[PDB]
Amino acid sequence: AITVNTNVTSMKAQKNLNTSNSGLSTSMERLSSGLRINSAKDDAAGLAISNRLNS
Amino acid sequence: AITVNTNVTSMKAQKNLNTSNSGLSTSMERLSSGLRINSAKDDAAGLAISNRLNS
Amino acid sequence: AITVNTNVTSMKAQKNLNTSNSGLSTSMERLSSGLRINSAKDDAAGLAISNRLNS
Amino acid sequence: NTQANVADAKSRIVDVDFAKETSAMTKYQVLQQTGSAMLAQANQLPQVALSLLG
Amino acid sequence: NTQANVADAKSRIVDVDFAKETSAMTKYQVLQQTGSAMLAQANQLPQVALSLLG
Amino acid sequence: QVRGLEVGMRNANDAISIAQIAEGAMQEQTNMLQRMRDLTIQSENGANSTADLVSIKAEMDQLATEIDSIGNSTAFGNTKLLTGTFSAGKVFQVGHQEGEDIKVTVKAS
Amino acid sequence: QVRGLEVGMRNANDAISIAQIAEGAMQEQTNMLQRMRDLTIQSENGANSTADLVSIKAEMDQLATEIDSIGNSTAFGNTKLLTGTFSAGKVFQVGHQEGEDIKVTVKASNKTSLSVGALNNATSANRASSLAKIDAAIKTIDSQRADLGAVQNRLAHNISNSA
Amino acid sequence: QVRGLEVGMRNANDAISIAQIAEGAMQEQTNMLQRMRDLTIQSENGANSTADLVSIKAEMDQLATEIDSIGNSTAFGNTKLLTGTFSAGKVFQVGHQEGEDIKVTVKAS
Amino acid sequence: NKTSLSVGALNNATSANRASSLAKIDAAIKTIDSQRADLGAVQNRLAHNISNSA
Repeated sequence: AITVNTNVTSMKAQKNLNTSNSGLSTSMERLSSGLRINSAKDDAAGLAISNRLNS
Repeated sequence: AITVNTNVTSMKAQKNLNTSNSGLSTSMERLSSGLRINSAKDDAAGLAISNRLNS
Repeated sequence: AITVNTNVTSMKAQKNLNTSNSGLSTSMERLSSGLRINSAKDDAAGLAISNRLNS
Repeated sequence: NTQANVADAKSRIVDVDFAKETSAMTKYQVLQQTGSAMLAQANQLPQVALSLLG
Repeated sequence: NTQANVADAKSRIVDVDFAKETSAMTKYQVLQQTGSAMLAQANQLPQVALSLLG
Repeated sequence: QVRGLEVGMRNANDAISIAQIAEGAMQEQTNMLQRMRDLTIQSENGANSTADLVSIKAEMDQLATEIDSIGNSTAFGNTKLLTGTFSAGKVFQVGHQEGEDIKVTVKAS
Repeated sequence: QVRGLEVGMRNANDAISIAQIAEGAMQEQTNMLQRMRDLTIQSENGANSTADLVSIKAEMDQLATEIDSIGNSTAFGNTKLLTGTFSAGKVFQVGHQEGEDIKVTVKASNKTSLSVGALNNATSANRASSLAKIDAAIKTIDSQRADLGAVQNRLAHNISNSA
Repeated sequence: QVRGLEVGMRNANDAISIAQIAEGAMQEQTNMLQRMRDLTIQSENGANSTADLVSIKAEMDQLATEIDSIGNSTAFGNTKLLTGTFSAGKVFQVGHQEGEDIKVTVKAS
Repeated sequence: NKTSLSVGALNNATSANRASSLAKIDAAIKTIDSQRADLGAVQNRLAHNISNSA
C-alpha cells in the first residue's frame, strides 16, 4: 500500500481544512455587522417574520 | 538454505511496513477533523448513540 | 534479446522523466503568480468568462 | 454588494487552491528522483554484453 | 467524499507497490549475473575435445 | 494456493471500496434528515401564519429531493449501489477454492 | 520512420513557440483595452468640463498607439506574427509522410483592425458609440486566444503519441 | 524442424511488434476522448452564453480532427494498421508446417 | 488437447457456470501431473539400462 500516484490522505485532509476555513469566514461577517440572518442561507422563515416586524 | 527465487524475509518485512503505514494514515485524519468516529470502521454503537444525542 | 545498438528501456524511461519534469514546472508558475489560467493552455472558456467579469 | 459576489465568482475560475497545488508539486518531486535513478540504472544495462567475453 | 473513495479504488488496480516492485527488481539483478557466469563458463565446455589429441 | 490467494486479496480490496462508498453517501443523508427535524420543530410556533408555514415546507421539499438524488447517483464507476441491486447480497470470493465467499448486502435507501 | 518522426517532433515544438508568443502579446492588449473602458465610464461625469474631457482623451490616445505598437512589433526572430502574414494559416509537418500537417492561423490584430483609432468623448452620442466598439474589441481578442490555445493543446498530444 | 522453428520465432516477434504499435496509438485516442467528456459536462452551465458555447465547440472540433489524424497515420514502416486493412485478420505462421498460424485482427478506428 | 482435458466450453456468467468451470480446470492439472510422472519414470528407467549395457 505504498503508492506515488494518489494521496487519499491529502484528499481527506484538504476537505477538512476547507470546512474549517469556511466556518471561520462566516463567523467574522456575523460579528462585523451584528446580524445572524445576513443572507437567505440562514432561517428562511426568520427573515420573512422580521420584515413584518420591521414594518 | 540459500535461495534466489523466494525472499520470505522480504514478505514478512513488507507486511509490517503496510501495517505501520496504515496506522499513521488513520491517525492523521482523526487529528485533521477532531472526531474519533469518522466512519463506521469504529464503534458501531457509538455513532448510533451519538445520532440521538445530536438530535 | 541482448543488444548493444538500441536501448528501448532507456527510451521509455526518458519519456517518463520528461512528463514529470514538465508537470513540476507548470506547478511552480501557478504558485509563483496565483492564477490557474496563466495562458490559453487551460480552460478556453474560463478566460473568456473572466474577461467579462473583470469588466 | 454586487462587487463582492462577482469577486467570488471570478476567483473560483482563475485562482489556484494552494492545498491542491502544493500536493501536486510535492507529488512530482518524488517522481523526478524516481525517474532519475531508474534512467541512470537503465543506461548500464548493455554492460552485460561485456561479461560474455567482449 | 465520493471522489476520495473512488481514488482509493482506482489506485489499488493500476498503481504499483514499491515494496513489491523493488524486491522483484533486485531479485532479477542477481539472476542476471548468475546467468552470465553460467553461460560464459558453459561456452568453453567443448574445449575438452582438444585435450584428447586434437 | 499462492497465486489463488493473490487474486483473492484483490477480490476483497474491491469489496472494501464498495462498502466505503455506500457508507459515505449515507452520512450526508443523515445530516439532511437532522435539518428536517429542526424545521418540523420550528414549524410548531403559534406565532407563525399560513404564509409562514408554506415557506418552511418549500425548504423541506427540496431537502427530500436530494435524498432521492443521492440514492439514484451513488455508483461504483457505472453500477448504482443504493437502488436495490444489492438488496440480495452479492458475492466476492476471497479464497482459492469454492465456497470461500463473502456477501455484501446494501438495502435500497 | 524513426528519423522522420524525430524531425517531425522538432517541427511541432517550433509551432508551439509561435503560438506561445502571439498569445502572450494579446494579453497585454487586453489589459490596456480594459483601462480604456474605465476612462470612457469616467468621462461621463456631469461635473467635468470641456478642458477635463481633453485630458482624458490625451490618455486614451496614447493607449491606442501601443496597441498599434505591439501589433507591429511582435515577431519570431524576424517574422512579424500579428500583421496578417498568418491570416491564411501556415503549415507545419509533424509526420514522416505527405499530408501529416498542422495549420496555425493568426488573424491580424492592431488598432485599425480592431476598429479603434478614432474615439471621441465630447457629445452624448460619441461616448455611446465608443463603448460598444471597445466591448466588441475584447470579444474578438478572446476568440483569437481560444483558437490558439486549442492548437497547442492539440499539438501536445501529437508529441506524446510520436514519442 | 530446427531451422523451421527459427524462422517461425522471428515470424511471431513481428506479430508482437504490430500489436504493440496499434495498442500504443489507441491509448492516446482514449485520453482525448476523456477530455471531450469534460467539455460536454462543462458546456452545460446555465451561466454560459451563445458566444461561450461556440468557443467550447472550437476546442472539441480540433480534438476530433486528431482522432482522425492518428487513425490515418499509425503505420508499420509503410503499412497503415488502423484503416481497416486488418479488418479481416491477417495470418502469421509460427510453426514449421502448414496450418500452424496465428491471426491478428485490428478493426478500423 | 482441449477436447481431451474437458475444456473448450467454459462460461462465467451465472453462479453455477463459474463453479463448474473451476472443477474442470483443477481436474485438468491433475491429469497432466500424472502423465508427467509416468514419462519421468520411464526415462529414469531407461538411464539405468544404458549404464548397465555400457
